[PDB]
Formats: sequence, C-alpha cells, structure tokens
Amino acid sequence: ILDSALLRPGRIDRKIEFPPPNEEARLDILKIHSRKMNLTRGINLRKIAELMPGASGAEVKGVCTEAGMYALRERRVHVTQEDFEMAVAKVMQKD
Amino acid sequence: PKNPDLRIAQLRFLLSLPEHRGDAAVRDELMAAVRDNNMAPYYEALCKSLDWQIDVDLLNKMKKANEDELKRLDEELEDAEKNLGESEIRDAMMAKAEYLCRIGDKEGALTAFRKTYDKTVALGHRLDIVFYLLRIGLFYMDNDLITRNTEKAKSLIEEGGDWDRRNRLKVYQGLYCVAIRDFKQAAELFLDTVSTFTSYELMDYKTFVTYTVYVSMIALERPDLREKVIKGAEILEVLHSLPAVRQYLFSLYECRYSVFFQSLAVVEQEMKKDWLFAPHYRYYVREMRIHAYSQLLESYRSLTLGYMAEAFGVGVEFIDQELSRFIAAGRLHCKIDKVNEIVETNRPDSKNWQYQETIKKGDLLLNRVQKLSRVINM
Amino acid sequence: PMDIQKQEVREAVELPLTHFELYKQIGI
Amino acid sequence: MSEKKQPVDLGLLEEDDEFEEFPAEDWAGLDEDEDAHVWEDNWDDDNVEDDFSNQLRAELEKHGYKMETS
Repeated sequence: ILDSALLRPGRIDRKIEFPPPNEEARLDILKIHSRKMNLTRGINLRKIAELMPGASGAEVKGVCTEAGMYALRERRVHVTQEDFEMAVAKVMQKD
Repeated sequence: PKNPDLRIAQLRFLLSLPEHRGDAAVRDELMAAVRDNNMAPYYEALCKSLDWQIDVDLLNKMKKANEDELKRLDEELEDAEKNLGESEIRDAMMAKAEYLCRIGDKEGALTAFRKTYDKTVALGHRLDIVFYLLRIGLFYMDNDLITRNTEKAKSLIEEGGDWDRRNRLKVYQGLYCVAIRDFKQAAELFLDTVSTFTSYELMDYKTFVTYTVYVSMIALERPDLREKVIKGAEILEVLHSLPAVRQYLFSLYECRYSVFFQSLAVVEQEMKKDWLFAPHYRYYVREMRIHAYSQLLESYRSLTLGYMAEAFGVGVEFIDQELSRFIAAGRLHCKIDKVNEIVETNRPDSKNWQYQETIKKGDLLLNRVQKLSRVINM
Repeated sequence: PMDIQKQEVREAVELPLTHFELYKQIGI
Repeated sequence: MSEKKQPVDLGLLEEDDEFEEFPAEDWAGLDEDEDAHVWEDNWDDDNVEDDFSNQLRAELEKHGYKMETS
C-alpha cells in the first residue's frame, strides 16, 4: 500500500476506502448470507448482528457456515439464535 | 392467511349444507369472530348465519378497529418509505397485505402482494409471497390463480430444497393434488412425511395423515402399499393415534369384508362434510369397491354365490346388479355367466390382449397419420 | 480405456459421506 | 367453403339469447367443483352420479341394516 501508493500518488485513481463492515453492513450481509440456509421466524437480526465483532464480514460467514455444522450435529429442522450465539463464541475464540 | 381463521372460516362448508352440525361451527365461528379481523368473512357468509339482532353490535367496533390498524399500517408504510432500505418496505407492505388477508379482501392484498411481489430482492421471499397467495387460495378454492404463481415460481430455484420451504410446497402439492383426482402422480408427494411436522398454517400433521390415508389406501395396490407404507415405519408410528385406521388397513390388506363393510359407514360419513374432500366422495366409494372386487377377483377364476355372500356379508340380489353394472360400466374382466349360478370368468387379458394393448395406439396413430396425409399439399 | 485431526476428518469427512444430497441440504 | 358456419353461429346466438348467462352461472355452480378436473373421469362419475341421483345415492349406510335382513 505504501509502495504502490508511493508509485501511485493519486494522479489517476479512484480512492474508495474499504472499511470493516459496520452494524447495518452486518445486517444486510447477514441476510444475504442467511437466505441461502434455514432461519427461524423468532430471531432478532439486530442483536445477533451487533454480537458479531472482529475482523470483517467473513466472521459472519464463519458464524453461518460454522453454524450449519452445529445444525447438522444437533439434528434439528432449523437454526436457532442460541446456535448462532454458539457460533459467535466459536468465532470469538478463533479470533 | 396462516392464522387459525383459515380453518375456523374453513368450517363454513359443514356450517352451510348440514343443519345438524351447524351449531358448533357457528359457536367457534362466532366466538372466534373477534379474532384475526373476521368481520368481512362472516359478514359475507352472513346469509348462512343467524339474524341481525346481535350481528350489528360488533360491526361498529370491527369496522373502526379495521380502519385504525389499517391507517397505522399506512402511517408505518409512509415512515418506511422515502428511506434507504429493502426489507423494511417489504415488511411494511407485506404486513399490510397480511392484515388485508386477515380481513379477507384480495383486491388490496392482490395489489399489495403485487407490489411486494415486485420488490422481491431474492426468489426465496418471492416463493414466500407465492405461498402467501396459496394460503388464501385454499379458502378461495381458485384453480388457475394458485397454479400460475407456482408454475412461474417453480422453475429457476437454484437454492436447493429447504426442510420446511420445499416440504411446504410439497404439502401444497398434496392440497391441489387432492383437490384434483390425479392419483398416480400424487402417490409420490407424501413420501417426504419423515420431514413433515405440525403446521398450524394450513393443515395439522394428523389431518395430513388423515387426508393422505385415502389417496394412499385407495390409490395404491398391494405391492405399492407393501413397498411404500407397510415397509415404512411412519404409518407404524401414526397408527397408534386412531385404532380405526389400523382396522381399515389390516382389514383391507387382509381381505376381510365382513368387518370392512360394517366399519365402512365411518368412512362414508367421515368422507363427506369436508372442505376439499367432500365433492369427490362419489369417486372414492366406487373406485374402492371396484378396486376390492378386482383384488378378490384377481386371484379367483370361478366363485360360487355361497362363499361370496358369506365373504362380503350381503345378499345376492345386490351383488347381482353390482357385477351386472360392473361388466359394462366397470369394465374389469370378461363376460360373466349365470348358467350354473356361479361367478365364472376367463380373463384372457395376458397372452393375446397383452399384444392387443397397442392396437388402440395403432388406430389413433392411424388417424394421426391420416391427419399427416391432410397436411400434404395444404 | 490429538483428536483434532480425527475429529475434523471425522465430522467433515465421514458424516457427509454417509448421507446422500447432504451437500444440498446443509447449505452447500 | 367455411361460409356455411355463419347461420349455425346465428343459431348459437339464438341459443345464447334464450337464457342470458343463466346456464353459465347455474351450470357454473357445478363447474366450480368440476373446473381443472379431468373431464374423462367426470363421464363415469357423472354417469354413476346421475344414475344414483334418483334413489339409493349413497346406500352404504343402509347395508348395516341389510346385513341382518338379507
């Protein structure tokens, strides 16, 4: 970044900062990465999205993709918010 | 909608035609009228109801609460509008359409589910809207309106079959396939009963089994039952709920007509007085009788009237016109003779008729190639 | 013409192997 | 010739002018239960249905009384 930017002094280049996904950027990516799998009707995306901190939006993908395996192990129809909390603890231990 | 008002408002069929059971249906209909904004449904079906003395009492409160919650959903819709968001407007217009399904008006719910049907960012919520039209299409008993959105929403899924979404669509396939008389393709729909569960939205699990036991018990032969249901443990689990079904399965599979005809009156009375299963009560009876007569007559070439009358437990004067009507009308086996007062058939349907099963397609194909000759030069 | 490797290979390997269309019904 | 169909269609217009939407709605009372159903089976179901419409429609409830009497 300092070398390429040392060779690119912002002459002809679009400068769009890529931040870590914010809260709404976790709700919408949580929905995009939640429509693909099952989801209950009694879950609140607000708090479960606010309880997924860390590096970036791939941590939410770690909660979902690393939560479907707990849905398989538990042998249930859908995934509950407590399973998502367990995956939150798992990705927060991996962090 | 998915509320119990679908079933409570679905008991209007047994509320309408018979006058004996029209007491409990109006009891829980009038008691449940204060739930899910039942004003407009029972006001439309008020001709099949009591007088107007107590009717006009609650209409003034339901007509103002309807406008209150309606204008609150309108104000919430205006608060969700002019703002950055997709699922919020889908939830506002979708909730308004759900309340418009509670009142039972498919005009504002038609244009509402049309707007939120056009605001579908993904196909999953689109199929959810389709199901939201199916849950009210069951009450509206429409034919094409519920098959259009499923015919269009059927292709291009690409997201895999869920545990309750695709299974729920299969339950709907059981619904409209039970409405129609198609059986040989509907016998595959209920095979996913392992993943089914108690769905208070459309039909209970015990009502789903009670409804599929007719298409499975009648629409299937002995190898199909032994392969599908007798080998499966599902009917072995759900037979303990009601002891009658076990009698109608082991008695039919056991070929005991003396108890099957004595207990068949419960199937006759239970067969009618149903929302979607009543108008077909004539086909299940005749089809089951000819199916049992072909079952017993399959392994039997000649049959005396004594063993037949004792086996079925009915007079000979009735089976006389039975088989007399089933020779020409039923068309099950060859001609029957009474020179010795003994049912004696031949059934040469294998050796020569097995080759003669294609002569119908040969004559129809002959007329079709005559049409091919009509295409020549014009 | 350990238990980390045995557990990871266990649940990640033999559990998907003993089921058909499981890929389709796990959110592939 | 296709020109002789006009007076036949006029006869159909007279049949439609006899009753104005009366058989469409009155017969639609049964067509709403017959719509989308295979009409090939409706010939047998309507054959036995109309055959039993006069008497002994169900007859299954009467067999329980006909067992001891016959």
